[PDB]
Amino acid sequence: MYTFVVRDENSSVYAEVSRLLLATGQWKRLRKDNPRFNLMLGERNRLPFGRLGHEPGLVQLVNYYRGADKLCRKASLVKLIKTSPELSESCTWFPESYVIYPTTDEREVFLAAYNRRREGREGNVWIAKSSAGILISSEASELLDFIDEVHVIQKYLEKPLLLEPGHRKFDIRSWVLVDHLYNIYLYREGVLRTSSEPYNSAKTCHLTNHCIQKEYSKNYGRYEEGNEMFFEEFNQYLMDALNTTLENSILLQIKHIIRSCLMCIEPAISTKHLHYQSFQLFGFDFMVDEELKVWLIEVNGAPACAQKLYAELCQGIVDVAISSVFPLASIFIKLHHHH
Amino acid sequence: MRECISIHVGQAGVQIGNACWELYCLEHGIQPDGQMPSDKTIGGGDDSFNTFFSETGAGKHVPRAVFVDLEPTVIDEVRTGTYRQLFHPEQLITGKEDAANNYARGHYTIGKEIIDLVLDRIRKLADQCTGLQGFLVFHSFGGGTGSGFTSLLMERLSVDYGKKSKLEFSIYPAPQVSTAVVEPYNSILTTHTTLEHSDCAFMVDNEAIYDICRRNLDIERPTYTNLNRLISQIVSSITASLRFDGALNVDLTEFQTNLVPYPRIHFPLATYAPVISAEKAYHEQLSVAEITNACFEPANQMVKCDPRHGKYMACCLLYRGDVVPKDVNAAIATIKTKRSIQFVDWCPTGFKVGINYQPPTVVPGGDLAKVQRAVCMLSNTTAIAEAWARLDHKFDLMYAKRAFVHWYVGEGMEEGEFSEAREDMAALEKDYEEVGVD
Amino acid sequence: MEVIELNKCTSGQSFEVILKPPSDPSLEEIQKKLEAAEERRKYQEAELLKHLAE
Amino acid sequence: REIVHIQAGQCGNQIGAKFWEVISDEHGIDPTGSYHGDSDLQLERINVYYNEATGNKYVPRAILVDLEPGTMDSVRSGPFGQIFRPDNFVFGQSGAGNNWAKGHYTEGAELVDSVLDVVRKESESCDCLQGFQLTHSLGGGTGSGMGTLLISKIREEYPDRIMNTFSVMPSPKVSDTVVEPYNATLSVHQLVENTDETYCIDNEALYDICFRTLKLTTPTYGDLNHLVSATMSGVTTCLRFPGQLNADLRKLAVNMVPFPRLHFFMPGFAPLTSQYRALTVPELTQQMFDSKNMMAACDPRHGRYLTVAAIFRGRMSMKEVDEQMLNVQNKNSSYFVEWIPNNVKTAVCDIPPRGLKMSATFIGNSTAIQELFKRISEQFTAMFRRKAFLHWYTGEGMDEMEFTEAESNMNDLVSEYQQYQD
Ligand SMILES: Nc1nc2c(ncn2[C@@H]2O[C@H](COP(=O)(O)OP(=O)(O)OP(=O)(O)O)[C@@H](O)[C@H]2O)c(=O)[nH]1
Ligand SMILES: Nc1ncnc2c1ncn2[C@@H]1O[C@H](COP(=O)(O)OP(=O)(O)CP(=O)(O)O)[C@@H](O)[C@H]1O
Ligand SMILES: Nc1nc2c(ncn2[C@@H]2O[C@H](COP(=O)(O)OP(=O)(O)O)[C@@H](O)[C@H]2O)c(=O)[nH]1
Ligand SMILES: [Ca+2]
Ligand SMILES: [Ca+2]
Ligand SMILES: [Mg+2]
Ligand SMILES: [Mg+2]
Ligand SMILES: [Mg+2]
Repeated sequence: MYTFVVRDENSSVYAEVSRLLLATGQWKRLRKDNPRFNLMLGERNRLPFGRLGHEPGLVQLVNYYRGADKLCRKASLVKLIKTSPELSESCTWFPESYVIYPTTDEREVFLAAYNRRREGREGNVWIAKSSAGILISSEASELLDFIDEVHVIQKYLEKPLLLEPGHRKFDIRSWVLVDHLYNIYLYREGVLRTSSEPYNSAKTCHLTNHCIQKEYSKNYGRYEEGNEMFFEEFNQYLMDALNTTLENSILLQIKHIIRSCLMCIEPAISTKHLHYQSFQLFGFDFMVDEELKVWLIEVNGAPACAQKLYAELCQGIVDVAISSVFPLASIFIKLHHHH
Repeated sequence: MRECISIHVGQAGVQIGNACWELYCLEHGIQPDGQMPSDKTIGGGDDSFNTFFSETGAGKHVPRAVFVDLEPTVIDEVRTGTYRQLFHPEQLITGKEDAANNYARGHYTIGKEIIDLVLDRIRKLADQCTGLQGFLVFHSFGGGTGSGFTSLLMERLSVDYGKKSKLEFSIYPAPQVSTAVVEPYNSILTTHTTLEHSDCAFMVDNEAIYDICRRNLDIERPTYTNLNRLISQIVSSITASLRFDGALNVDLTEFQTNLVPYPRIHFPLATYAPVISAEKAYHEQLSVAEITNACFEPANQMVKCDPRHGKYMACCLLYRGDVVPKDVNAAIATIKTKRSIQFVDWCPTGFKVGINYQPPTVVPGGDLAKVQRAVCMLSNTTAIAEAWARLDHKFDLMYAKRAFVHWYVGEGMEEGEFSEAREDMAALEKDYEEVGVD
Repeated sequence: MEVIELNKCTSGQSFEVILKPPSDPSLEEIQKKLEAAEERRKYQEAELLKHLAE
Repeated sequence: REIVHIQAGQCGNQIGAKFWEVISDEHGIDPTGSYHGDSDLQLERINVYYNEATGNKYVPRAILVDLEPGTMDSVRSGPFGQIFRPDNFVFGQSGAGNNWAKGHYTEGAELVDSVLDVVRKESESCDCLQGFQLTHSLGGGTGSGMGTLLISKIREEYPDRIMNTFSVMPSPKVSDTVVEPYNATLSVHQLVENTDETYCIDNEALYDICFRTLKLTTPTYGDLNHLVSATMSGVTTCLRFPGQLNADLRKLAVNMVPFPRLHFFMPGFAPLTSQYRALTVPELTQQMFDSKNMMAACDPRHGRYLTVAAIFRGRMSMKEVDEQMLNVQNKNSSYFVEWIPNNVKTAVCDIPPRGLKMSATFIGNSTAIQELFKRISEQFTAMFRRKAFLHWYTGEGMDEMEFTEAESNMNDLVSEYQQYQD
């Protein structure tokens, strides 16, 4: 009989994991402030990692990696990619980004590259965003004059891959689970969060966010249910249209990007020799251009799953992440690597 | 040559001090009867080891130490132990009724009755010093005497020896061997009133020592004797520079200069390696790189915490044995490119290294095996604040209900001192987070 | 990787390796608090003996 | 650090006598006071309960008090009767007639000063007096009425010493008179104010254990007293042998009493067999925490544990003891208050009790003890609402007001426990 606590009521993923654990008859939930727990479904902000692993006779596991915010923050991700030699200043799969603080800061460096785009004829449309409202302007003055009112200005993918019929944008969400041993498991099932409005290069058709599509989009749900296209359908489209497969044209790059990011921070966040163990579910978001090239947009540390996939994914979390540490009485693709 | 006086308070402090001085004698070649054949200057001298030992006309080397306990059973063992001849009765001070794990009882009630006697016995040792450096104070956080009487002694020492340094060796409470439920209370109370009076304090979490004994020594249920023998090794590595010829940490002042840029943040994290079981017939001797890399594994620290999620303010490497500077630098370069070692922007990213060629000494028949080389790292990292967070949380849980508070008020202590001490810890945690996080 | 201040002797040697440059209450006050605590003790004991006398 | 023992009344002296018989055997002391043991652990702390006399005789530091000579003549003629200091027999002739007022105000007042002279004589020769321990019942007149009078006067002369009692609670299952709820209610208030530690021994629980568990169809007081002997020996193990945890009365109180008035403990013992089988450490732990093995007749699952003191006796795996204790708390953490971290302390003693390879003693400060005070309070009110049997007490000078106050005092104690159970 194992024990666990719940310290994040707004978690839709682990609300299901909690429901599954209880149904096994071998897991007993405790009060959120009870220290004698085997497993903690911790809160998003200020999780007390310092208090974990100090219970004699208790193997303690938490569903978050301390220090993983380095990868799940707009400004943090940019700094980690520019400064880490593994990812290097030259990164073929990450859009050219810059960190700009409102009136270290990279304002002057952002204009230098911006000037070369103004100097020599090239697409000069950039996007400004922050972890907390986005602006897509081709003039640097409009972008900077907007941040004043921490942000990150990166190059806007002006030539994205457009699904037909529709001539519309989209992004790919991949769910990756990392267990206490730092095995990297990529969920076989992804989701394309598509835009129901045709792409106009001249903001509803540019932002593929689910909330924006459901409220601001007029043709919401016309092509696919909930502006969500799963891999089986997307793979068929790639074969019928472009005479290729999802695995070859996109999935190879995604698995490459996932490994590179997680292997980069592994020394900083690994709980191999630590007095408590950590696992965490990540939400990677990718953009695909017309050349069938994959770009990393951001990583989510507290992602929500697609409605149809909650059952399969949450069951997989229990199997490989929870029951592997606390055994009771594959839907993932293991991205092998050198520990 | 400048003398150092050791002060052992309470059961933990006395028994730990008993282990350290035993180890000191084995290292300096001093026999249980106080004789030291290698010492050619009879009845005097200003050698490095004379900072811890005085000399009699008969050639006896007497530790510059004082033992204080409110009940006599623990110090009686020293009076009739193997090294009973080292000390004279003036150095062993015992009462009759202990503090009953009550800080207020050791600080106010019982402490007031013996404070002047202890200071007088300390004054007798200070009068034998031509250039007293300061004091090394051993004690626990959880005991009523270790916590309560130490804070009173530290206050008075600042009054009588304002210019002298004071270092602490503090035993952090661990439930696996704890004897009282109120130890969180005593820990925070004694840290509050002692903070302004300690220049540098080395905390030792019994939890960490306990697991190191179970994990690396194969001790199923470690006892205090197992714990103290390992603790004395770490204490020995920290004081060796004061007892042997060298250039790093040669006086108590240098400890503060090298490890404590901020006075309040004066709790360096100690990490020791290797800890090898003497029961293994043969064990592959570890290299400089291997033992230096082990200084960055939490499993070898005196306090379990994650330095990766903090920032360093200083870092000293104390090697004992077959070690040469070239090997250290080679190990440091490798570790720097494989480890997460972040220093505060206003501090240089470097290491002060000290090497003593004499390899570590082990008590004959003990549990630690003889090794060709060992290292003790002293790193002032903000990560050690995790211990304060743990302690302060348990304090909050009990004090919210005023649980056990009547035991302290009954001794003349006011309930306001509780919140006053907790507020001081709250500020202490805030200082650490400012220096360590962005 | 700079090594500085190398000091050697028969029993060992020390040095410093740099990887990167940067970027009290008086005895009177104590006696008052100690005697103040003893006073609150005596007042509490006196009230107990008064209670027992009733 | 010496402890001064006091046993008052019939129940207090019959139980107190068995206690000295049990621990005298554990320390290797024979009926004549001569030591005949084989282990130095028997004599290392023999001073806590024994005085050393001429010829190397060990005389119990015990004071035997009663208002009738009956039970005390039985002790002096008992097995270990000759071991007690003759001067320490202080007794009257009238008796207390199961009347709290007689023991506390009339008959007892006449004799109390004689007892305090013997207590003073014993204390004067103590190097470092820990405190006192009293054995008595609450349903009678002498142990209940005069016992609490002694506690009040002892506290006045020794206010800085610990006061410990083993208090037998009355039960209609094992009852001598109908006025026992009156006597118990009047005494409980005295204990709430003037003791630091009180082991609540419920004659109802002792009876059920003898009947249901030990398979004794017709239990006698002797059978009940056998359980109390084993329990008293277990709870005092940490005081009588070398150890680190709860080694004296004050440190025990500091660990066990988070609030001054909530100092009433549920004792438990294991094993309880009707017998040559070896008991595993996991078995000791489960039985030790089982409600069927506790002496207060309260369901621990109806409340929460403020603090717990466990004592394992015998040669066993201390590693396995740590594992089992951690398994109890971690598997039933809801029954331990979370605002007192690590409120369970465990001690181990190498010397086991007589006739057992290993045993376990449980000492719990549970809020479920209120069920015992509620029970006494209901029985009290059933009679008091009709002022039934009060003439026995008003005839001794008491007023009904004093009964009303005792009633309100215990309902306050019940409310205080219910406060910390939520
Ligand atoms: N490492 C180590 N810790 C000890 C030792 N002795 C006691 N402790 C710890 O110290 C704490 C209790 O403090 P003590 O030193 O025993 O008590 P004290 O200082 O004598 O003060 P009193 O309450 O008056 O007895 C507990 O948490 C113990 O785990 C020891 O020999 N070694
Ligand atoms: N550099 C870029 N090039 C092209 N399109 C971009 C882009 N950056 C963002 N977008 C589009 O704008 C949206 C911004 O998504 P982003 O992840 O930054 O916001 P968000 O954190 O609120 C949603 P989530 O947390 O689920 O990823 C995406 O849907 C993407 O389609
Ligand atoms: N366990 C136990 N309880 C007893 C014994 N004798 C009396 N009692 C209980 O004590 C109460 C009577 O008190 P008693 O000691 O006889 O009165 P006293 O002599 O005037 O103090 C009743 O509730 C009895 O059940 C005994 O030998 N053992
Ligand atoms: Ca000399
Ligand atoms: Ca008369
Ligand atoms: Mg996001
Ligand atoms: Mg002590
Ligand atoms: Mg009777």
